[PDB]
Amino acid sequence: ALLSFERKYRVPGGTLVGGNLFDFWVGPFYVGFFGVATFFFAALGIILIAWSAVLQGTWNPQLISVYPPALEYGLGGAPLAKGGLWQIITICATGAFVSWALREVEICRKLGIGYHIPFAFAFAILAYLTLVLFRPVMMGAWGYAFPYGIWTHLDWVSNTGYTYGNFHYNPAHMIAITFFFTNALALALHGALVLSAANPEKGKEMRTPDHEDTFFRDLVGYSIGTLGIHRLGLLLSLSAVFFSALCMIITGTIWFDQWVDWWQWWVKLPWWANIPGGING
Amino acid sequence: AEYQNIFTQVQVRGPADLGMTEDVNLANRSGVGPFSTLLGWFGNAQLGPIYLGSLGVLSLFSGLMWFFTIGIWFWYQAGWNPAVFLRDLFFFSLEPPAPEYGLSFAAPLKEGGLWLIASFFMFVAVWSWWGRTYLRAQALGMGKHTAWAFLSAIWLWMVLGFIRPILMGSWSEAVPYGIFSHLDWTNNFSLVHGNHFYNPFLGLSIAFLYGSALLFAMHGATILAVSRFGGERELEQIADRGTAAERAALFWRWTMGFNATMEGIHRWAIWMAVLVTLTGGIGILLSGTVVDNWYVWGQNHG
Amino acid sequence: DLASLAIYSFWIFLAGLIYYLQTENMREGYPLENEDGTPAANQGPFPLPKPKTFILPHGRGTLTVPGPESEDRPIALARTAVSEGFPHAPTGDPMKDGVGPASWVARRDLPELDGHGHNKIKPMKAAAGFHVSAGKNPIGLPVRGCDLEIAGKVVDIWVDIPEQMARFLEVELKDGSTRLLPMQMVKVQSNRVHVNALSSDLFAGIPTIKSPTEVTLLEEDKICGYVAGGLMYAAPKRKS
Ligand code: BCL
Ligand SMILES: CC[C@H]1c2cc3[nH]c4c(c3C)C(=O)[C@H](C(=O)OC)c4c3nc(cc4[nH]c(cc(n2)[C@@H]1C)c(C(C)=O)c4C)[C@@H](C)[C@@H]3CCC(=O)OC/C=C(/C)CCC[C@@H](C)CCC[C@@H](C)CCCC(C)C
Ligand SMILES: CC[C@H]1c2cc3[nH]c4c(c3C)C(=O)[C@H](C(=O)OC)c4c3nc(cc4[nH]c(cc(n2)[C@@H]1C)c(C(C)=O)c4C)[C@@H](C)[C@@H]3CCC(=O)OC/C=C(\C)CCC[C@@H](C)CCC[C@@H](C)CCCC(C)C
Ligand SMILES: CC[C@H]1c2cc3[nH]c4c(c3C)C(=O)[C@H](C(=O)OC)c4c3nc(cc4[nH]c(cc(n2)[C@@H]1C)c(C(C)=O)c4C)[C@@H](C)[C@@H]3CCC(=O)OC/C=C(\C)CCC[C@@H](C)CCC[C@@H](C)CCCC(C)C
Ligand SMILES: COC(C)(C)C(=O)C/C=C(\C)CC/C=C(\C)CC/C=C(\C)CCCC/C(C)=C/CC[C@H](C)CC/C=C(\C)CCC=C(C)C
Ligand SMILES: CCCCCCCCCCCC[N+](C)(C)[O-]
Ligand SMILES: CCCCCCCCCCCC[N+](C)(C)[O-]
Ligand SMILES: CCCCCCCCCCCC[N+](C)(C)[O-]
Ligand SMILES: CCCCCCCCCCCC[N+](C)(C)[O-]
Ligand SMILES: CCCCCCCCCCCC[N+](C)(C)[O-]
Ligand SMILES: CCCCCCCCCCCC[N+](C)(C)[O-]
Ligand SMILES: [Fe+3]
Ligand SMILES: [K+]
Repeated sequence: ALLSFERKYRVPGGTLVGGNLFDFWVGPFYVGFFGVATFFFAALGIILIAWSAVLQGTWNPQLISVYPPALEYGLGGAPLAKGGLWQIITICATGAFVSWALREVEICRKLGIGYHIPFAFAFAILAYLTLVLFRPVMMGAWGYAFPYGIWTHLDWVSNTGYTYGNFHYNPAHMIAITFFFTNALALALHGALVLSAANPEKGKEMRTPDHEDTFFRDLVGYSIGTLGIHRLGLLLSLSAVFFSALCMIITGTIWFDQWVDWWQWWVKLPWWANIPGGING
Repeated sequence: AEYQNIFTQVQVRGPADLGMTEDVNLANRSGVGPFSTLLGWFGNAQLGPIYLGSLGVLSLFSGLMWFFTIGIWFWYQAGWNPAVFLRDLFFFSLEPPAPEYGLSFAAPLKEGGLWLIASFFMFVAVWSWWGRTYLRAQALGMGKHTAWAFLSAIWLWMVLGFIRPILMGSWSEAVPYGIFSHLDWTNNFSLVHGNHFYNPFLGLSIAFLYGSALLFAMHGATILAVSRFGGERELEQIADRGTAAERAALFWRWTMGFNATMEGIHRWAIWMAVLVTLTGGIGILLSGTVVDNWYVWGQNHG
Repeated sequence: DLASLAIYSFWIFLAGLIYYLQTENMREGYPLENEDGTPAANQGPFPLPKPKTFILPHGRGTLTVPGPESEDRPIALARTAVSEGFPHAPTGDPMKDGVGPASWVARRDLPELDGHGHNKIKPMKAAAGFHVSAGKNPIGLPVRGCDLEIAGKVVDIWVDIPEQMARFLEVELKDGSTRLLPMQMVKVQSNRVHVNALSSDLFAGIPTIKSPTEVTLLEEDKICGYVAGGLMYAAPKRKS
């Protein structure tokens, strides 16, 4: 099963590891060395999680959860139902994600395209590794990490958030959100634009990229351009996830207090702070 | 050092682009603004021209009246002292009328009738601006996609300060204009309703937001990977498929076992994005009207 | 319960949405083929969509999708194995043949038109009032290949008019003929333009354009395909 055009591209090579050995396909999926690694890290990782579901006495994805070793075990090892599992699973996870990105690099090489995609993936892996690794190791316990389970990790969020107060007051978090909120606006536009032009009014001819630039200049008085909007949403996206990891790495480490209180540095600047009137006067 | 196409290597400039004409009225379209070599390195360098009509001015007016009406009050709180103004800037707020005033306009200015004023100004400014996103497209004879996608964002915005406060019987349920204040309203809303995380629409709203960031990261990166085959010119790959379109589809097929089309991907785009504020608008609208507590609801409904 | 209704209603909408989105994304490449080009047996759960037809601007005809899927070119690959799912080795010179990373689609032999029906891409000599506004002007810079040998010089910049951006560098060779190098594949330096994707011996191979006032969708694809392919294929002559 290939696509009508697929066969010409299916030449050998591009592999980082192993030469011709794993270089071949299964269905649409390319394999490669790292296709196998991914499988193995994902296989193992699922099995552990499956076997961590027994110790808790449920198969209910809603219920199932794998908690990190408690603050007492620190950065050391822990018994399996005691949070050792989570630790290996994280190894399996971090493995299967990185095996994934590298498999994506091997696909880039066969298709003679740029590495932009698995570069961008790495920003999501880094957010994750912040949460399960960089933050915990800076804080000295694997228990500070989020647990793996559908709602139970969302519990982790609301608890970790409110530890610091209303979390909205984390400035790096405000920045991260502004990117997330923008990017979605930039996705909505980019899609709506390209579609409007390929699907114009009834009976009309397909519009042109010139109509695209026009519509926006007509609208907000500027158009970033088609090479632009792609750089844009890619930036707005990686930006968003960068400040997300940033907002969380400073939290608990260089700032453990109530985030709203952080903003006093501004209020308490000398050339205003004691002037009567206002909110904080 | 292999060149990655994130920043323009060599800019060129040529005659200011006045743009396509079609059915547009050119009497309402301004002249070209400057060319930013700065912008150039990323997107286009050309500012303008911008179309400004009877509706474009209406919008542009109210939107400022909305922005002033707030800051006038923000000065009032500062006691007209610029040092305090600047300092307390995030702490200022213009707040909705007290619940005792219900849905009326009777509420005095310092009690939030000044809120209503700015809010009206907003309402006018936004729809009039939505007027533009349909009309500018009509004029060029393109699809209304931008108008519909915008409507999706308007949804949540209408729910927030308009539709919901009407269904709850008072304006006090609405959102205050201020930087830290509306942040609190958000957080306060969570508590009042039993941890908004238990609203299955926030569940989805967050997924689409997350997915919007994931997909535009994929899409954007992808087009940049195939840009060496001129991938960015999407429309003419739609009419005539380039190796760019094939190499794109094939990366994803080989990775995830399926793939998109160069027109198709944009439908994934417009939707994934739209659904953030689409779902999320419902989630709010249902809160306090129907479901008072999302934890409670979550125990009796799945 | 109203909300419980809403949310149920949504999960059903979202299934149909994913259906519509998937069927729509099947408008090319489908129906699937076996490696021998015969329609494959297993097509997946998703049916082909009712076709649509685009009206191309400026009398360019139409496009109807989905449609009959043919490559409209010869493929220089042969099977490397006895079963499905294996690499296909090029028979000839894959660069010259246009396979793998050097693959090209056979697209229209006419250049892309801007909104006004003029060619989207002109060399800058013919571009009226177009001039480099920033960055190092590459024109007159020697061009080096991945083997660090001069492949000749940059005699112009082919620019996209309506997007006002560089696209190709027209490069003159030893025999005084010119080839177009895609902008995304060249690194313009202080003292030279550098092409990592190709060595110098491979420059003369770059597909040539007929009318050298213009370049066409088919000719862009042949050149872009070619240069990109060089990454994998010129690997033995690439130092560093
Ligand atoms: C009550 C809780 C607090 C709060 C506390 C926190 C906390 C605590 C955190 C955030 C984080 C975030 N919050 Mg906050 N947040 C609050 C209020 C908000 C509001 C709002 C409207 O009020 C918003 C929009 C946000 C938005 C955000 C973002 C800035 C960020 C989430 C994105 C992210 O990190 O990506 C990161 C994305 C990933 C890590 C994705 C990982 C994907 C990996 C690489 C691979 C997955 C593979 C998968 C397993 C494969 C599936 C198999 C099959 C193929 C399907 N917060 C409230 C006040 N917020 C998070 C953050 O910044 O983390 C760094 C975070 O930890
Ligand atoms: C899922 C839906 C996403 C979305 C989509 C979306 N938004 C949209 C659209 C779409 C499809 C449009 O078509 C429309 C648009 O035109 O985009 C460019 C728009 C839009 N989305 C906007 C904002 C916006 N979108 C948001 C979000 C989202 N919109 C979602 C992520 C948010 C958030 C996250 O809260 C915001 C704040 C606007 C840019 C625009 C709607 C324009 C509008 O209604 O304008 C009102 C009228 C005015 C005249 C504006 C008044 C200006 C003042 C308030 C500020 C003055 C500043 C001044 C002091 C500066 C001085 C100049 C300096 C140079 C010195
Ligand atoms: C950085 C920008 C955004 C982004 C980008 C991004 N994501 C990407 C890519 C890119 C560029 C890819 O190329 C890659 C891909 O193939 O996309 C389809 C991918 C991807 N992003 C994905 C998911 C994902 N991305 C997210 C976010 C983001 N990704 C950012 C918003 C999120 C969120 C919001 O949380 C998720 C869930 C996958 C669909 C895919 C990666 C698939 C992959 O690597 O699979 C290999 C692993 C497995 C098949 C299974 C792992 C099983 C075990 C090894 C570990 C168990 C994990 C454990 C931690 C479970 C946790 C349970 C939760 C409830 C907590
Ligand atoms: C802290 C309190 C809790 C909370 C509350 C909360 N979240 C919310 C809301 C509320 C009350 C919403 O109303 C909104 C929503 O959709 O709810 C379902 C939302 C939401 N929570 C989200 C995310 C989120 N919430 C989280 C958490 C929480 N949210 C907490 C549990 C988290 C995490 C990680 O903990 C995330 C990721 C989003 C998915 C969604 C908001 C999506 C979005 O893009 O909304 C913003 C967009 C608009 C309001 C559109 C406005 C469009 C135009 C009308 C703008 C016009 C502006 C113009 C007039 C001026 C602009 C100036 C110039 C530029 C012109
Ligand atoms: C020196 O400064 C000067 C004086 C120049 C200034 O003017 C500075 C001004 C300021 C710095 C002000 C800046 C203002 C803010 C910081 C804005 C903050 C606002 C928010 C964060 C917005 C959040 C929410 C917005 C919402 C959801 C609004 C809801 C609007 C409704 C949909 C509209 C409903 C309309 C009403 C109630 C009236 C009804 C009548 C009808 C006929 C419609
Ligand atoms: C969101 C980006 C906003 C950019 C707006 C630029 C508008 C151009 C206006 C230029 C006016 C020129 N002229 C001759 C009429 O004065
Ligand atoms: C209202 C301005 C009228 C349009 C004139 C535009 C001139 C572009 C600005 C000069 C460019 C100089 N620089 C350094 C950016 O290259
Ligand atoms: C919203 C668009 C953002 C425009 C930002 C432009 C950034 C300029 C980048 C500098 C380019 C690097 N340089 C000078 C070496 O080419
Ligand atoms: C000038 C604003 C446009 C009308 C929209 C808002 C209604 C007016 C509310 C002002 C309240 C005045 N009063 C006497 C009731 O306090
Ligand atoms: C257009 C792409 C569709 C992507 C769908 C994303 C599925 C996420 C489902 C999460 C469900 C959350 N919740 C609370 C409703 O259960
Ligand atoms: C939530 C995003 C995931 C949507 C899944 C899309 C359908 C997957 C099956 C695609 C069909 C592949 N196939 C066999 C037709 O080539
Ligand atoms: Fe695109
Ligand atoms: K010239």
